[PDB]
Amino acid sequence: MKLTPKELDKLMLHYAGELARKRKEKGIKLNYVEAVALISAHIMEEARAGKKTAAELMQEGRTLLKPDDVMDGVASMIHEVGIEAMFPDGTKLVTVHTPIEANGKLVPGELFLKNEDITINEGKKAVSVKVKNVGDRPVQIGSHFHFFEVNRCLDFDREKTFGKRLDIASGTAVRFEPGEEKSVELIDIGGNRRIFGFNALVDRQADNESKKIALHRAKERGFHGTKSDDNYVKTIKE
Amino acid sequence: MKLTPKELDKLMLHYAGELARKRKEKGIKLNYVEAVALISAHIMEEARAGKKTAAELMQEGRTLLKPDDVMDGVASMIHEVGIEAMFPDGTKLVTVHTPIEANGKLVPGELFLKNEDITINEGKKAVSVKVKNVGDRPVQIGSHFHFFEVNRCLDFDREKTFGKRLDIASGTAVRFEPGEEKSVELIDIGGNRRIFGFNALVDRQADNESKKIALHRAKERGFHGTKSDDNYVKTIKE
Amino acid sequence: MKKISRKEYVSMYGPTTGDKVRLGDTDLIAEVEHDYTIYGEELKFGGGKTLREGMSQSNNPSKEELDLIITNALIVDYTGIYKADIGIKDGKIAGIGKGGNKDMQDGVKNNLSVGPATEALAGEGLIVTAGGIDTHIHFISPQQIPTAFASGVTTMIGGGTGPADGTNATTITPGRRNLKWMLRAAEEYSMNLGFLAKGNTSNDASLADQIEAGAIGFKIHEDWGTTPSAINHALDVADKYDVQVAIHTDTLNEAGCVEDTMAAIAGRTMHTFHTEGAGGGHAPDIIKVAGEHNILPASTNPTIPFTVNTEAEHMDMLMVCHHLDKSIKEDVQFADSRIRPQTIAAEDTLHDMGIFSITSSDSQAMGRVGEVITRTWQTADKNKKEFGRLKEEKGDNDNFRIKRYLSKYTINPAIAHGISEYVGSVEVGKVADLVLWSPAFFGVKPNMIIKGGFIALSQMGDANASIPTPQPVYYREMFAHHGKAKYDANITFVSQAAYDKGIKEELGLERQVLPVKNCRNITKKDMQFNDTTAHIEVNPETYHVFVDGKEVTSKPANKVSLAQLFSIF
Amino acid sequence: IGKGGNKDMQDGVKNNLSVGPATEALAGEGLIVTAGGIDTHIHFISPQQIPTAFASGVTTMIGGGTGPADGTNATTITPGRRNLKWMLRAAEEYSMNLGFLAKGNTSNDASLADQIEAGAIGFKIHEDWGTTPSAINHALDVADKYDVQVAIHTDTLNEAGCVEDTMAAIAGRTMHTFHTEGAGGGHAPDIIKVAGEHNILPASTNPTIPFTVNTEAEHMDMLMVCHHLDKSIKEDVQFADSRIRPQTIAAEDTLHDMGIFSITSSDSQAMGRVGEVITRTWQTA
Amino acid sequence: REMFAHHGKAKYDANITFVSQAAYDKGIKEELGLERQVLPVKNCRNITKKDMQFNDTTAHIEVNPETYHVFVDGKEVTSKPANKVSLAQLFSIF
Amino acid sequence: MNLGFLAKGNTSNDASLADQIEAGAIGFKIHEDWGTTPSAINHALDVADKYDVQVAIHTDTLNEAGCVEDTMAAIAGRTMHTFHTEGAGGGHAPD
Ligand SMILES: Cc1cc(C)cc(-n2ccnc2SCC(=O)NO)c1
Ligand SMILES: Cc1cc(C)cc(-n2ccnc2SCC(=O)NO)c1
Ligand code: NI
Ligand code: NI
Ligand code: NI
Ligand code: NI
Ligand code: NI
Repeated sequence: MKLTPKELDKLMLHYAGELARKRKEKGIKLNYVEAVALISAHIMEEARAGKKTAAELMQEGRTLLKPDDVMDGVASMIHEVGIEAMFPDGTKLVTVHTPIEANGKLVPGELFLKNEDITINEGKKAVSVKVKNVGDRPVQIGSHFHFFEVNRCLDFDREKTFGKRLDIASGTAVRFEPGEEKSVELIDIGGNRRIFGFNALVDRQADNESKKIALHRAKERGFHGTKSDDNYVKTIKE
Repeated sequence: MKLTPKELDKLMLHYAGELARKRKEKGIKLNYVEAVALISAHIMEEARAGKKTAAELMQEGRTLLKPDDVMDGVASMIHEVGIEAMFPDGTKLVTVHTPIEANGKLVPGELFLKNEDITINEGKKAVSVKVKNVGDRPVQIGSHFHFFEVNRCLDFDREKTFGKRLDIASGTAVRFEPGEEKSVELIDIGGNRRIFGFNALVDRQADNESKKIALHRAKERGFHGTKSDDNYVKTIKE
Repeated sequence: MKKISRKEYVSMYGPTTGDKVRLGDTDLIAEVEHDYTIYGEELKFGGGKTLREGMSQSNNPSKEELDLIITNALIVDYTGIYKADIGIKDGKIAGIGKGGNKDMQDGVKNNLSVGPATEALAGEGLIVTAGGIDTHIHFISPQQIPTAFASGVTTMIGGGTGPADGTNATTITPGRRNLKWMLRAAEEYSMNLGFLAKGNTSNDASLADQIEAGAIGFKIHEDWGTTPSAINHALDVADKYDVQVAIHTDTLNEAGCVEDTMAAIAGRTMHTFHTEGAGGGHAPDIIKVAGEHNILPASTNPTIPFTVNTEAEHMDMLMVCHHLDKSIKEDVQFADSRIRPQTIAAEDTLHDMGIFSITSSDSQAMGRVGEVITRTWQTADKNKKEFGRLKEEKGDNDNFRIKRYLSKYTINPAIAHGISEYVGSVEVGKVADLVLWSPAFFGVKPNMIIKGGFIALSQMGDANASIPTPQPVYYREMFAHHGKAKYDANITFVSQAAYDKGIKEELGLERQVLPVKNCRNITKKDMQFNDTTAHIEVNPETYHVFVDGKEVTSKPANKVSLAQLFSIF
Repeated sequence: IGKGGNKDMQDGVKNNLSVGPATEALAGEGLIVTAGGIDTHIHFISPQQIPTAFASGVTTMIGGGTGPADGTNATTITPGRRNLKWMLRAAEEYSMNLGFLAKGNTSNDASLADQIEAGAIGFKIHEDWGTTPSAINHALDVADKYDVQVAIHTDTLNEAGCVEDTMAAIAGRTMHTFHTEGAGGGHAPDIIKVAGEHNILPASTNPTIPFTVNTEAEHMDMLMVCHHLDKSIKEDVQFADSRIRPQTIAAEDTLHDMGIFSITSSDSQAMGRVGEVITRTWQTA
Repeated sequence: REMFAHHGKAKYDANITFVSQAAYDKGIKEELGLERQVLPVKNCRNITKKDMQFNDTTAHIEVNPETYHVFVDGKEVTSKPANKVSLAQLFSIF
Repeated sequence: MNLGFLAKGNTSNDASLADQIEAGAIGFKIHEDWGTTPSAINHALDVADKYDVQVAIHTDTLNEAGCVEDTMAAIAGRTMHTFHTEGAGGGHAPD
C-alpha cells in the first residue's frame, strides 16, 4: 500500500466520524468531538466521490446537523471546521463556517461585559490633516507608523506630521485607494521620541533641529508635499 | 486481550479493506491502495472462518475485482498481493498472482524499447566442449565460475577448459540432470586472470606453467576427465 | 560472442542506451543517454550469480575498497540521464562507473573495487536521484520532518520556535538563546537542517550576534516590518558574513512600492519567497522582480498547478486568517487586490520558460510539506499537455524539460543557500543522500532513502512475516534513524563565523557541523536550466502580465496526474 | 535461589537471601519463571523485528545485516569494519542483548581477521556470496585462532562439490549448521545427513515445524516467487521438485523428538517468523 | 639555478619521502624527526602487465640457444643500428 | 627530490625481511651479487605479499642454481618488476 503518516491520521479521523454517525442513528445527542468528527468525515467522502467542487462542499457542510441533534452548548463552541481532502485536481482546503445553529442558553466561556466605553490615548490632543493618494496602487497605513515617512506617492503637508502617528485603535489601519482623498487624525509619539528606521529620514532624537534635516532629506528623495526652503545650511553630521 | 503489535497492524489493515468495500458499494472506481487492501482483508476473513485451504484462497483471490471495478492503470501496477493469515493449523503465507485483468491503455512506468539485440562478450571467441554428469545428483553451474574446477562427478576434457568460463548472460546458469550429456560454450576469463578460490586448484596467476600444477592437483583429488602424464616433476612451490 | 534479445536483456538488467521510460502516470518520457557497462560483465547478486568470492568480489581488493555498491542504476540528475553503478565509501559517493574485480574483469578502476567489506544493493529497473532540498520551512511542529522525509526530501532550511504566533507567520528563529534551543533540539531527527535568523532590525550589532550564534542567513518578513532601512542594514551585515537573505515584501505598500524595495536592495543578491504574490508581497506587481539579474525567485506549492478550485480555496483561506467580513467595502477591496487569478495563471508558464527557478513548501503556513516534488511534476505534466514538447529537445523524448524541473528542487536551492559543495546532485565527492524510485511510482512514493551512506527509511511489510513484502506495507524507520548512528548520518549547517568560534563544542552537538559558503557572488545566471532574464510588466488595472511585450497566461486544469490513483486519502 | 526472609524471626535464611529495607517485592505465586530465549538466526532487515521478538519472550538476538538491502535480505552478514561500526552504534537504541556476524566468504586471511578485531562474534558462510571449500577452509583457520563460532548455509546447486566434499573441507572442526533439513537451503537432496556427526551443531528454522497439511504448498509457492520460476519450463520444475521434498520435512519433527536436532531459530523475514520460535517449538512437542 | 622552493624550511613543505604503510602506521616520521611530508605506498600486489598504460602487450617469446635470434609469436624481431641521433650535438657543448 | 628506498631481499630469514619494511623501506631488490637463489626469491615474495610492497630483481647470469624457467617457477605467478630485461646489464645468459 505504501501508506504515509497523513493517510493513517485520516483513516483514524474517518472511523471517529463513523462512530459519531452510529451514535446519531441510535438517538444520542452528539457532543463537541462527535460533531466535529462527523462533519470532517462527510466532507472527505464527498471529495473522494469526485462530483462536487470545494465551494459546494463548503455550503453542504452546514446542513448535516440540526440544532436538536447536539447537546446544549455545542453550537456556540464550534465556530468553523476545516479539513483537507483530495479532489481529482489534488488536495484542497475546505472550511465550513458556523455549521450548527444554537437552541439553548448554555454558553461555555461566556463573557459578561460592562457597558462603558474605553478612552484610548488620554491626554493626547489630535490635529487633522487632508491626505490624497496620487499614485496608481493602493496604500494602507498602520496605527504606530511614523506618518511623516509614509509612501512618497501620498500628498499632504508633511511639515505638520513630524513626530506624529495615527489616533486609532492599536493594531488597526487606514486604507487609501488610488485617487482617494480623506482626512486623518494624528497625535504625538510618546516615550523618549527616538525614531529609528521606517525610511531612514530621521534616525535620531525627534526635535525641531532634526525636523529641518528630515525635511531636506525628504525633498531630495521626492516625497510629495514636502516644503523645505532653498539655500539650506548643512551641519557637521547629516 | 494481550494484543501483540502484529494484531494491531492487522486490525488497521482490516478496516482499510472495509473502507474500500464501502466505497465499492457506493459505485466508486477503486485506486491502487483500495484494491490491495480489499483483497488482503477478504483473504484474512476467509482464513479465520476455517473452511478453506491456502491453495484454494490463492485462486479465490483472483475473482474479487472485475476489470471495470478499478481506475485505469491499477491492474498493470498490481503484480501480486501477499498476506499472512492464521488457519486452524497456524500462520501461512498466501500469495495472489495477477488478481485483476487490464482494460485501458494507461501503463504507469511504461518502458519503450528499441528492437536491436545486445551483443555480449564482444571480441571473445568461443570453443565447444561435451560434458556428461556421471553422478547421481543434479549439478547447476553459474556464468562466471571457473569451469575447470566444477564438481568432480562431471566428466569432460578438463585440459581444454583451463582459464575459461561459460559464454552465457551474466547471472544465468546451465543445469545437468543425472546421466545427462550436452555441449557448452566457453570463453576466456578477462581482467588480470588471477584465479583465487573455487576448489583451490590454482590460487595464482593463470598461465601455461600454472596449468600443469592444476592438472596434477586435479588428478590427485579425483576430478573426472583430467589427464596429466606420469613422472611429474615438482617445483619449489606447489 | 552471443546475441541476446532486447526484451530479456532489459528484464535482467534494466533499460540501456536508446531505451525510453514513462515517469509515473504522466506524459513525460525519459531516454537513456549513455551506459558505462561492458556487455556480458554485468553485476548480479544471488545464488549462482556473479557477486561471489573470486568472481566479481575480489580476493585481492584495492586499498580504496567500497562499503556499498548500487548495481545497474538509472541515474536522473541535472548532469544527465544515464546507466551506471554507484559506489559509496565513508559516507561519500566514491565512484560512478562500472565496478567489479580487476582480477577477472576488464574495465575496473581502483575507486570502484568490490571486496569482502562491500554490501550490495540491487538497482536494476530503478531510478536514483539526489534528495530534495526545501528552503521555505516554518518550524511549527516536529511532525513535519517525517512527512517530508517519506516524500523524498533530505534537507530542510527555515526558521521558528514551535507553534507560537511569530512562527505561524514567519520563518524566523530570533536571537542567540532561541537558536541554542533549536540547535540542541535538532539532534533528534533524520534530516539535514539549517536555521534562519531575524533580519527585521536596524541595529547592526543585533544582526551580527545572531550569525555568530549559528544562523545561516536572515529572513525579512512584513509582519515584523519590512522597511527599506531594515533591508539595507541586513544586506550590509550579510555581505560581511557570507550568508544569504530571504524576503517577504510589504503587501500594504506602506513605506513604498516595489521599485523602492528594489532601490533598497541596490543590486545585491536576494532570494525572494512566493514571488507570484498570493503568499504575500507588493500588491499587485511583486512578480516583476523575477526578471532581474540579482534576484533568485521562488514559488510555493499551493498555487501550482493552477486548477479550477484554486481561486475559491485561496480566497476562503484569506478571509479566515485576516478575519475579514463581506459586508465591509474595504475588506472586499483588500481581498480582490490580493488573490489575482491573472498572476496565478501566469506563474505556471513562467515556470515552463525558466524564469522561476526554485520550488518550495511554505509548510503549515499556506503550503504542504509533503507535496513539493509531486506538485513540481504535476506542473511539468500540465505544461507539456498544454504547450507541447519544448523546442530545446534533442530527439523523441522530454529530457530537457525533465532536467529543468528536477533542478528546481535539487541543485538550485543548494546553490542559493551555499551548500552545493555537499548536497544537491549525484556526483563523486558529495554526501550520499540518495532516493530510490520505481518508475511507476516516480514523483509520489519512493522505495527507500539512503542518508549519509546508510539506509534510513524504506517501505516495509509486517515484522512477523517470512519476507519483507506482505501486507501491510508502509514507511518505517531503518537502522540509520536510531541510536548513535543518526549522529554520524546527519548534518547541521551553520555560518563560517560560528564554525570558526567552535559552536559544535560550545553547545555539545554530536551531529556533523559544516559551514555554508559562496552565498554573495551568485546571480540568476548561476541557476541550472532556469536562468532566463526578461523585462516584466503588470497592468495596474487589469493585472495582466507581459514578458518582453508578449502576454503570458495559462488555462486551469480539472484533473492532474499523480493524485487519486496513488493515495487512499 | 532458595528460601529468603529475615533471620531474626525465621529459621532457614542464608545471608545471600536476606530481605531488607532496600528490597522490592514481586509476587510469583501461581506463575512460572523461565530464562529468556536466545535466537541465533536473525536477519537484521528492519528494527521493528526487535520489539516483536521481545514481546514473545526472546531477550538475546544474534545475526547480521545492514537493513533492507538485497545482501541482508538473503544472508545474515554485516560485512567489514565500517558497517560493523554502523550497526554497533545503532544498537544503543534497543532493549535486547545483541551480537553481530561477519562475512566468511573470502580466501583472504587478513580481511577475515580485521572483521573479528572490529567487533564481530563470528562468521556466516552463505552460498549467495559463494560457499566453496577454499572459503570454508580459510574461515575455519581464522576462527580457530580468534575463538569465535562459524555458521554455514551450504551449496544447494552442488556446483563445486557434494555434501561429503563440504564435510572434507570442514575437516572435523566445530560448525553450526543453519536450517539443516534443507528447505531453507543446502546440498540437494541430502544436507540432513550431517546432523548425525560429532562436530556439527545442527539447527532447524521455524517455518517447517510443525509439519502441517498447508506446509508443502506454501513453501512451493514461496520458492516460485523468490526465484522467479515458471511452470512452463522443464528445468525450473525439476529444480523446484528437488528443493522442497516433503519426505525430509516429515522426518525433521521426529528427529527433533529423538534429540538429533538440538537448536531452534527464526530465519527472520527471510523464510521465517521472528515472533513464533517458542510457540512453534511447543507446538512440535 | 636553484629557486626559492629549494631553500630554508620551504623545501620541507615541497618534498615527499615515501615509506611503507606499516612504517607509516608505527609513526616513523615522529620517531626519526623528519620534517618532509611522509606518505605511504599502496596497491603494489594486485597489478599485472595489463595495468601498464599504452604498453600492455603480452606474447610468446623465444630465443635461439645458438644464434641468439629473438622471435615474437614465430616472427623474427630486429632493428638496424643508427649512425646519427637527434637531440644530441645540436644542443650541448659537451 | 621525492625519494624512496629499497631494502635487501637476498635472505631466507623472514624476520630480517619484515624488520626492514617496518623500518621504512618501500620494497625489496634481489641482486645476484648478494645471491639470487630460488629460496630467497620465494621468501621475499611471501613477505612482500603480506606488507603490500613491490619486488625488483636482477637474475642469476651464471645459471648457477638454475635457468630462467626455474626463476619463473620460484616467482610462481606473483607480481615482479624486472630491471634491464634485455640482459646487457645482467640476467640469465642468453635468454
Ligand atoms: C493567503 C494567506 C494564507 C494564510 C494561511 C495566511 C495569510 N496571512 C495572514 C496574515 N498574514 C498572512 S501572509 C504570511 C504567509 O502566509 N506566509 O509568509 C495569507
Ligand atoms: C524456500 C525459499 C524461501 C525464500 C523466502 C527465499 C529463498 N531463496 C531465494 C533465493 N535464495 C534463497 S535461499 C536463502 C534463504 O532463504 N535463507 O538463507 C528460498
Ligand atoms: Ni511569506
Ligand atoms: Ni512563509
Ligand atoms: Ni540460509
Ligand atoms: Ni537465513
Ligand atoms: Ni642490475
